[PDB]
Amino acid sequence: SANKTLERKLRLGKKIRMNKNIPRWVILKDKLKKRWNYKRHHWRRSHLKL
Amino acid sequence: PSAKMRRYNWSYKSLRRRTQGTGSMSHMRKVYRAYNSGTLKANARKYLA
Amino acid sequence: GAYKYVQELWRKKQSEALHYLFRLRTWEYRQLNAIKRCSHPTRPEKARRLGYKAKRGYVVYRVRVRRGGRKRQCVHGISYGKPRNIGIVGLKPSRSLRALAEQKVGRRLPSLRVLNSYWVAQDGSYKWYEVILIDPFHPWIRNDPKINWICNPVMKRRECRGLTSAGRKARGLHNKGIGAMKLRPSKRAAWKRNHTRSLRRYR
Amino acid sequence: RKIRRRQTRLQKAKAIFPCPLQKLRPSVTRCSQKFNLTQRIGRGFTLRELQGVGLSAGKARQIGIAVDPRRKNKSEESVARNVARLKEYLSKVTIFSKQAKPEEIQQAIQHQGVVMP
Amino acid sequence: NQKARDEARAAFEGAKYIPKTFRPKLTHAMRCQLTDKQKRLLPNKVMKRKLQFPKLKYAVK
Amino acid sequence: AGVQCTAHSWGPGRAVARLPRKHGGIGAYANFARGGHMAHPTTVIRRWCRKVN
Amino acid sequence: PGKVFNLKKGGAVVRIVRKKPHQEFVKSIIQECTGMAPYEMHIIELLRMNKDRHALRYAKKRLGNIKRAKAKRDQLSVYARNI
RNA sequence: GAAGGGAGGCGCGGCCCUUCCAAGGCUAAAUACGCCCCGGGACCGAUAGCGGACCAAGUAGCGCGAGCGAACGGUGAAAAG
RNA sequence: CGCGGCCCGAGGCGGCGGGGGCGACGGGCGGAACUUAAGCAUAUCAGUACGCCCCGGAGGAGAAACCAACCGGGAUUCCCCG
Ligand SMILES: [K+]
Ligand SMILES: [K+]
Ligand SMILES: [Mg+2]
Ligand SMILES: [Mg+2]
Ligand SMILES: [Mg+2]
Ligand SMILES: [Mg+2]
Ligand SMILES: [Mg+2]
Ligand SMILES: [Mg+2]
Ligand SMILES: [Mg+2]
Ligand SMILES: [Mg+2]
Ligand SMILES: [Mg+2]
Ligand SMILES: [Mg+2]
Ligand SMILES: [Mg+2]
Ligand SMILES: [Mg+2]
Ligand code: NA
Ligand code: NA
Ligand code: NA
Repeated sequence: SANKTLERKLRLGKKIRMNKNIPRWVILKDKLKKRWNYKRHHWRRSHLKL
Repeated sequence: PSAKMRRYNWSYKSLRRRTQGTGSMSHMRKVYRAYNSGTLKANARKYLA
Repeated sequence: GAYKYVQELWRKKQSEALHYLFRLRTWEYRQLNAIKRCSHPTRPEKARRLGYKAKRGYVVYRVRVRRGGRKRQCVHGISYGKPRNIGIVGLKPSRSLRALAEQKVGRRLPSLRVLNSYWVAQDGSYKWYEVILIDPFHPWIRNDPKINWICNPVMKRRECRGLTSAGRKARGLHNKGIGAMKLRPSKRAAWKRNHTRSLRRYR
Repeated sequence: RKIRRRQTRLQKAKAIFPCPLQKLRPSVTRCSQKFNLTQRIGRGFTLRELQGVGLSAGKARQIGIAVDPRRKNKSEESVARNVARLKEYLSKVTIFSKQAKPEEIQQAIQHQGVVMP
Repeated sequence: NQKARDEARAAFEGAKYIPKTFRPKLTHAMRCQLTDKQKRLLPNKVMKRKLQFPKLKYAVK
Repeated sequence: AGVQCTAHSWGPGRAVARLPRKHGGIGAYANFARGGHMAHPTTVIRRWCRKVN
Repeated sequence: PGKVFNLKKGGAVVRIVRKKPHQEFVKSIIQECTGMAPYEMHIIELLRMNKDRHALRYAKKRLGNIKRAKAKRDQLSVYARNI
């Protein structure tokens, strides 16, 4: 909604900042086999419950 | 807001899910280390004697 | 001999003088709260016999309890199992009213150590007891060899583990010999020892 | 468990050298009619036996004798048997003063098991 | 911070009550415990008895 | 081992076998089910030693 | 039974054989500052009217033990027959 | 509702014998045992073994909620890919 | 009507204590039913599951208001035996 508490707003803020891929220089520095971050979410499919 | 935590023996899976050791346990780790290999016992002996 | 005179006097509860004094006391207690601190013991000689001393760290509290039997806690008074477990109102508590007073006081004052208790009055709906308590961190207590033993951490909440005289009597520990061989060091411990399946290497 | 019990015994024996691990204890009869004619080891000597050897409970406990003031003698044969036992033990016991040099203490032998079976 | 702590600690060197941040490091359980001499205290009668019969060294055979 | 899940039998009338199932419908518990317990699990109370005169 | 048959029992050994005014004063003083309990006065009246078996029944009902009851009756008989 | 009292594996009353002293308190040892650390095994060997051998498991995901709960091991001597 | 002692109470200040956590072992309470009896109601399962409270490195118990009936033993705990 457009009328939220700051407490709910801060927990949703962290979810957005975390929805990122694995950086390219990290994949090769650590010699990673699996190159996708499976803790990502999509707004049309998820239920954050926050 | 009950003072005590909600724990039930008819589910050991939920106890398993949230309990001591599922977090960092910073203070307990430090005290256990200072005791097994450290000077906590010497300090206690000096303080008591 | 003063305390001998007091003891013989207190053996005559039905005399006119003691009857009058008991009536006065029971009226007085009926106007107060169910747990109350006392300035000094009401019965000095009995308190001395139970271990009380007149120094800093000893305190006395008066406790009131209700008389009669117990009623089960089940909705609408319905037990549902087999017919032998069907009773509601005719039951009797497994512990005495003297032992329940110490539990109430210990719950109310968790920072003190319970010692003993004694009877002081009854009136037909209540009984009154007095409980002796010790402050384990007062220096006079901590530096006295005669009472030091109660400063140990194993003396924490003695009444909650049936270790006072009344709890010990309810556990059956005032008896020895024939009739008492299945209850030491506790009922469950004896039951466990008598039902263990020992499987030795060279059976 | 066997190994652990032996280790504890050895440590304790080392801590009190050269005193023996066990104390001298009386000779008593087995109770019922089925074991009437044999003896075993008892708890402690009575005060009459100690008076027979002229000793006190404090001294007896000092030189390693077990004392049981709860037990009462029921006949003179028991008293005689246990007085003789005490006399033998006293004949065979040696005391070291705080003035003895360390060497002769090292020469002492520490007894094993029951004192006199 | 180290300099400030040293100064403050020198300020309360010999007082009866010092700030709780300077008291010796122990656990809760060992803080709330009897000292060693308090555990060894005996009533006078037992003291007298235990002095007239001290432990002695002896050997058998 | 094999008994830490929650599984109950569906009845007849759904066109499936009558063994216990997990919430999604996965078979459980039986010794012929993947992840189940042993039919007769081994125990330490077996007699390991023997006596000789 | 309860004992083993033996015509010469205990013939091998020789056996050994084992084995307040201030209280009365204190009791007498307390008896003056207090009387007798209500159930003792009833027993005294019964003893005064010459009804001994009635007194024993009453005391036994009150005390619950026959030996204690007879002791109590003997104790109280002085205050009844002394008149 | 008391003064000497208790016990002796069938009750009541009487007389003996044998044993002990309740209604106050303290006390080491020999005994039990998970987490965590160390050692071993005629144990399992990736649908087995713990639900969980995989840089992210009580994780992803499901349910208003109490709860439920997976799948996924292997290039080569050297990436010389 | 004022003020001193004792007694019984009230408000504040200082210094010390308490509270909560721990799928084992330990103590105290409350307390089932499935099941067996080829049915079932006393009995059994079981003084168990589970709920509540309380310590410790162990706990609890403990120096006879004991056993016994003998040519007697002698605080408590734990093992073997029936
Ligand atoms: K699985
Ligand atoms: K039962
Ligand atoms: Mg105790
Ligand atoms: Mg499996
Ligand atoms: Mg008999
Ligand atoms: Mg112990
Ligand atoms: Mg697997
Ligand atoms: Mg305050
Ligand atoms: Mg069953
Ligand atoms: Mg049936
Ligand atoms: Mg059937
Ligand atoms: Mg049926
Ligand atoms: Mg049963
Ligand atoms: Mg203890
Ligand atoms: Na394979
Ligand atoms: Na608590
Ligand atoms: Na602890």
